[PDB]
Amino acid sequence: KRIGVRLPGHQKRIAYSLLGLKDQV
Repeated sequence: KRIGVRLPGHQKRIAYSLLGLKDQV
């Protein structure tokens, strides 16, 4: 399990928090 660099971080929570309200307003 030494491969986790391809996981979500803080930049994803933003792209999902914006498109989630900007699309589901």
